Amino acid sequence: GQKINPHGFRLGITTEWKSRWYADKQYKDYVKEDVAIRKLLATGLERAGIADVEIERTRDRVRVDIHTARPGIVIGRRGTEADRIRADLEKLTGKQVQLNILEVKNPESQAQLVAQGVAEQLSNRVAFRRAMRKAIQSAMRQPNVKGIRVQCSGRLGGAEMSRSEFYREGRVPLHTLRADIDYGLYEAKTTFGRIGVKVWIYKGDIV
Amino acid sequence: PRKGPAPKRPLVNDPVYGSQLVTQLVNKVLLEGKKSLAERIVYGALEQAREKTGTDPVVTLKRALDNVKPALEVRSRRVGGATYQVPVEVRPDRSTTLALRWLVNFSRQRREKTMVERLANEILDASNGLGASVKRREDTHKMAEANRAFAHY
Amino acid sequence: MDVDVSTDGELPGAAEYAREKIGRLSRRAHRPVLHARVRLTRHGDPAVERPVIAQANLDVNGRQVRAQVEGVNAREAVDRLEARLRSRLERIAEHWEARRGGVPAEAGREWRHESEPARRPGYFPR
RNA sequence: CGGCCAACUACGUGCCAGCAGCCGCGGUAAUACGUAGGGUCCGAGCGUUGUCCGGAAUUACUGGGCGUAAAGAGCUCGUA
RNA sequence: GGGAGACUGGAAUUCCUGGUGUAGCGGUGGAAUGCGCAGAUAUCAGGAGGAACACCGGUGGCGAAGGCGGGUCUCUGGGCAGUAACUGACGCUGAGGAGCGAAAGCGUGGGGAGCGAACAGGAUUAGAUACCCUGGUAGUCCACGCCGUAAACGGUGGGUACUAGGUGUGGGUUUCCUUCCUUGGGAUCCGUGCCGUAGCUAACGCAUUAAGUACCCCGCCUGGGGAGUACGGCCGCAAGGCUAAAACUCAAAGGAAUUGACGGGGGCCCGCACAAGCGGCGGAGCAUGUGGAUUAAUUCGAUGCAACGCGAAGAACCUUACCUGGGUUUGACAUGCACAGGACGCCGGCAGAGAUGUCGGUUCCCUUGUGGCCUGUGUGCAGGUGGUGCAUGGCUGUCGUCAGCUCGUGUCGUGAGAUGUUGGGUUAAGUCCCGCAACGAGCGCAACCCUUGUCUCAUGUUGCCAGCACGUUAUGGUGGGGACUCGUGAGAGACUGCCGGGGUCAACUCGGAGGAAGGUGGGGAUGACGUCAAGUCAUCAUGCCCCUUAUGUCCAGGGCUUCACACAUGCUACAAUGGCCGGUACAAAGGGCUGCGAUGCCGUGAGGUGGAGCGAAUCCUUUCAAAGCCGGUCUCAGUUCGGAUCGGGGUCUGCAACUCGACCCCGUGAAGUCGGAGUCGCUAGUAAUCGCAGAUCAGCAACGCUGCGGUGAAUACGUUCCCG
Repeated sequence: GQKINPHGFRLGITTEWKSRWYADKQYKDYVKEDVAIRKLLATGLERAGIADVEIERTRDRVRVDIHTARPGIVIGRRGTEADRIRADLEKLTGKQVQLNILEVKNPESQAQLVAQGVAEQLSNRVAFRRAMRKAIQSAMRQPNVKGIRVQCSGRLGGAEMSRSEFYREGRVPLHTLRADIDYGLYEAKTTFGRIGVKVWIYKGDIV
Repeated sequence: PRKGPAPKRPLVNDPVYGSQLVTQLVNKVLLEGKKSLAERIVYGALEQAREKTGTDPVVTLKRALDNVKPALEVRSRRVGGATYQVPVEVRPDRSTTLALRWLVNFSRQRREKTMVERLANEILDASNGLGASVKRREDTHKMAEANRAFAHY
Repeated sequence: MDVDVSTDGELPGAAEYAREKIGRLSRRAHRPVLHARVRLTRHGDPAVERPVIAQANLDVNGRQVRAQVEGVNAREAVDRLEARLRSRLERIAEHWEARRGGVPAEAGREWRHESEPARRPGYFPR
């Protein structure tokens, strides 16, 4: 076990909790319903890159905000997708649940979306070097990105031996606290097993 | 001690006798951090010694220390792939430390039914030149002398 | 020499053979052996060419001696372990015959790490 | 029909049965074994074995070498 | 110092003789054989004998090579320079052949001091046919002959001509500085070294003394073993030498160089690594884990550091994955395709160990198309703590919080690769400085974060109470008060900032001042590229394989707690620095709703009844401790120590304490007298010792783990040795 999770390193400094609420007696069931919501939303939506899911709770009314790169996919033009999600979130006993569907400004600067894309490309047929290089170039082309590292491990290329490969461009200071490192991880489903993809992205400091 | 010598602890003078040596003595007889018990033991022993002799206890304690303080000690030295017992001169602080440790231990296996009594008898016989700690100093000096052939390295 | 063998699973006769082979090394040790343990383990995967792995540990008067080998069966692993342990014990000897060649000795010769430094006068030779 | 060397997938088997000119392939997911689809090269032929030359500058005339890789006689005198 | 012969000198070793002279000498890492006390070793004088020739004496001379230095004499070989007088190509190489040829060895005859194969003892060792010690025969020496081999090597056949230089040194001729003393310097011939061009080479290297450029002649090689061996032959007194195969077998054997790893190689550094100390483990009893054995089963995983109070932050049932037995199969649990329905569902009765089975009571809402529920029939399917951590992801340990790991461009090399990253200094640090065919960069280091130590502003409740009032003992208890703590927000404060001295005037370093704190203040969090196919298919996920009337699933009971042993981590002791009894003082942190639970009362005590107040800076955990202090008693004993084991009697939780809980009371009173070889932790608020709390949790096997405070040492000379 080498490196701790970058989000968990700067949780009280740079990054923010993805669930904002307060509970004293009902902490346990709040956590249970939160993880249920998370797994439901991860399962239901896979076409559009679901970058992040936020939950805010206040008595009866519950606020679930999710960030996607393709809002149109997740919303029914007549509300069909919206109706379906609202309905099965009522089924989740969330009482009154209202949803704020949002959009990421620059998909290529978001580590989770980058890992999602690289994993998808890896799954079907693409050689892993091509995927990592394309992702690195796309993210480096973005104005605010200062350093990106992509690493994927497993039976790469359908081989019998597992391998770890990583390419880096610029600065990725994992030991520096004030540097905000966006961390994203996603497992690629191949016919030969499971390939794990991680992405680190450095975008300056926050003070 | 690889990068150089370490600083010493400046332990303070005793309040009710005003000497450094008694504080060193209490810290030698100390066990498990029970400082009050050690101080009670040493004060009782000193007062017993004063009663038996009739004079100040600190002077007799110094006399006992000088009677038991060593000057030449033997250490195992490895020169040219061989080990010998080499007699070495002892710095003053190490001599006082050795004397105090010997006094405390040899008083610990006396037979006087109490630590205070054992300590008082040991210090008295050391002042008079009959204690077992005095005998220990005799043996260590004899050992240093018997190996004087190896003092040249 | 008393040896305890802690195998696992299926290895019939491995324990007796290993105990008898290891116990013969007691005389080879130049110092009394305080403890001796042997562990036999077989790899589950049939793809492994040498599935059996044997390890040993001897306390040679406080000096730890250990070896580990692989084999295709109990006998071969135990024999390779015995060879390896014998080599380690030979390298561990540390009695006089073992260190007579390393003694700096060599009066004014063969500068070694522990060779006696030359005594030097205060004044230059000239 | 792994590479040399044109031409690859599936099923069966599992250090077996077997293959193989060399390197080497068989350890329940084999483009190297067996069989089927497909393919390639030849074609009234196609392969195997035996033998000779070539590749081999590997007996070097063309056209090699001898300090450490094999290779300067232990050193001289002197006959053809 | 080229060779042969003859004669001869001195030092030293050995022995013999004679003085003086005593009790050891000799030998080694350490000793013992051995010598000596019958006079040794030591010292002095004399004598005999053999062998080798210190200083000169070297990378210096001579010889074809082997090789050759005490001195003198005799005989003798070659080389070099100059003059060039003489002959006039008379040269070179040389198969076979002949001669010479270290040391060892062989023969015959001498000699034999020292050394010394073999051989004897001594020692070391597990064993020593060895290394080391004491003796010691051939041999070593001479004469005359055999042998004919060597890492006989420059691992380089002989002859000749040509191809940059620089600098030592040996022999000889000569011009000019000129003292002409002087290696003055030059030129030239002949040797002998070093460095270096061009060129050559796979590279290392060679390089006018070629391994370069060429010509003449000779010897030899044709993959590695078998094998320089067999057979035959020749030579030899013999040992043996020379010439010299094949069968068979392998897919290599080799040379140079590169990067690592390693060394009982060197250098420089670090770390509780050692040393200096303190306390332990190993001996006893018990708790816990593991091995082994046992059993129906003792579920599985973890095996040096880095497994073994580990997964387990809680095995009576459950957990539970194992065993015995009893049931069940679209299943204990999902979702879809169909047929039939209004019931599913509960509630009581019985049977059963229970699962389960059976009986009696209750019965859908849409809305006409059917939806929610189940029934069975099904059918897809579920379901595996089944296998493979050597197919995987994720997560983790470890080297190691060590300072290291790399890249772009350039340059060098045929290439692997190298440089940067090395050198001097410096640091905790690839930290920095100065240099430098390198110039930069990245991950690491450091900093940014938390906590702790000082102060300022803000701040007063449930927290303080200094100054005022009411208090009744019972106290901030109460009205009030910001003053002092404290709580939690903002900030300042340590930056070598300053001074003095070392320092390349550079890094850095020493000391001082100021300050709460001085030199990354203390402690955390943070773990580079990688390694060990390290761990984990049993948190989870997952490729492939396997089971599917079962390896799935339900239930009761049992097991995971078995015990002749072995290992590991701990606790309690073996006592007076203590046991026991009475009084008495000081903490922090944390927890609490179907939880903490007070006063009171009832029990001797676990405890019972009861419920105040508390989602808590408020109430409860008592107002909070124990070691501590004071007083009494015990008087060195297997004890007033020690508490194991066992008998009896209880309490609580729980459906249920038999296997198999904790606690209380009475009695019982084991080993144990400070623990072998060996081994562990720790550098200061640390070790040692004392108590308190939390998680898991109905209860607890908790002496375990994670925290909190109380009291509080010794020692560090220093890197030779052990480890990394």
